[PDB]
Parts: sequence; C-alpha cells; structure tokens
Amino acid sequence: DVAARQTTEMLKVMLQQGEAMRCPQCQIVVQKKDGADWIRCTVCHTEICWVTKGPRWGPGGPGDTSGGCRCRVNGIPCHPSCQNCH
Amino acid sequence: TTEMLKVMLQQGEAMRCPQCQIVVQKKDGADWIRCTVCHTEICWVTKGPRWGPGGPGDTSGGCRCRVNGIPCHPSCQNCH
Amino acid sequence: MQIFVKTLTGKTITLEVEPSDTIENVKAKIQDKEGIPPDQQRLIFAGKQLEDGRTLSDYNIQKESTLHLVLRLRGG
Ligand SMILES: [Cl-]
Ligand SMILES: [Zn+2]
Ligand SMILES: [Zn+2]
Ligand SMILES: [Zn+2]
Ligand SMILES: [Zn+2]
Ligand SMILES: [Zn+2]
Ligand SMILES: [Zn+2]
Repeated sequence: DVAARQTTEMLKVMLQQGEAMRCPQCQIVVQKKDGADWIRCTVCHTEICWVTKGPRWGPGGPGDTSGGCRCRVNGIPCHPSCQNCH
Repeated sequence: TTEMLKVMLQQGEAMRCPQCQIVVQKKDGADWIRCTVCHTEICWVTKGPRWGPGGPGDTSGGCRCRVNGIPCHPSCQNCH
Repeated sequence: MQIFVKTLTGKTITLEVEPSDTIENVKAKIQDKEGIPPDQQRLIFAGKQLEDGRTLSDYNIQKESTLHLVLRLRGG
C-alpha cells in the first residue's frame, strides 16, 4: 500500500508543476510532450488548453466560446504566454 | 466456409452475438451491427451489446457511448 | 495472475499478465482492451515511471497490484 501513496504523491507533484492535468471531460490524467499550447484527449477527443490547464471550448465543441478559455474573443489572448492554443 | 469462419472468430474478425450467441461477421467500416437473427444492436468496436436489456436507449447495460460526453472507445466513430 | 490499471478518475481495468511480462507487453494488452496506442501510454507503479524493457518482476509488481495509466500526448 506504500505503493499507492508514492503514486498519489508523484501525481500530486506532476499536477503542481504543470506537467500533468486531468482531462476536463473524462478525467484521465494527461501530459503534453512538445508542440503548441493545446492537446486533444485520446479517450474523449476534447480539446484542452494547456497554457490555462482547462478546456479550450464549451460544450458545443470547437467554435463554442460559451465556455473554455475563450482565447482571442474580443482580441484578448487566454494567457499572456499563449502562442497557439488552437 | 465453416473452416474460415472458425479462423475469423479465432482472429477477432467475427464475434458471437451478445444476445443470441450466433456467429456475427464484421461489417468493415461500421462500429455497429444489427444481428440478422435476433435483431439486437451490437457495438462492434467494443465487441459487446450496444444497450442493456431494455433495448435502444437503455444505458443500464451496453457500451454507454456518449454518456457524459465520453465515447465508448477511442476509435469509435459512430456505434449508433 | 491479475493486475489493475487506473484510468479515468475512479475507473480501473483488469489485465491478465504473468510475472515475466515486459512493460511493452502490458501496454500492448492495454491497447487491445482500451484502444490507446502504446506510444501514448506512460505506466506508473509505486511512484515510478515504468521502462518498456523491464518486467513486472523487476518492479516487484505482484497479483492485485495497481498501476496508474497516464496519457502522454503531443502538443498540436
Ligand atoms: Cl473540444
Ligand atoms: Zn478526455
Ligand atoms: Zn487557451
Ligand atoms: Zn490561448
Ligand atoms: Zn443475435
Ligand atoms: Zn459502442
Ligand atoms: Zn461508440
């Protein structure tokens, strides 16, 4: 059972350092390897804004700015370090 | 032939119907098949019943595709 | 024997393995069962990322042990 706690602690550290997050739709743990400021979840196909660690879009999917990070709505990037979160 | 059917089942190109247990061959391209004998709906991409015993719509069993926005399998395009 | 792999929050899959199976073998069983390419899989046990060439034995992974699956995905 010491195993379980070592893994819980490792994940906690990954989350805190920004190396991992939970997919906001299906809740699997995801990491980003290289590339731009976004990823697509393999399990559920949700687009994830990595630079804000949250969904790129609202529940209508790509194009739906009723939720998500709303990058560039009214011309305002979602985060000052964003280069391309799709 | 029956000998080739034995191999398809062996290799996963066929499955047994989850309701009636008869051999069902793959429909290439499709993630869903309707059994020709008992007419039940099969999720081919997860190789199981599409629905619970209540029939279409009953997510008390089956693959539960799209419940809470989660597809039944990462490769699923449409299992009805 | 059997081992468990945590996937979505609260969800676990069960796998049929041998003490001698390699990590690459396990990731192949995950792909067969869940559809996740092995190059996207990172497996963790007891706080360590598992290396593809070692075996359940090397990592002291026994029956009813639980691994955690993490998806490693390329940025767009
Ligand atoms: Cl999306
Ligand atoms: Zn997801
Ligand atoms: Zn964004
Ligand atoms: Zn952005
Ligand atoms: Zn049938
Ligand atoms: Zn399905
Ligand atoms: Zn489906």
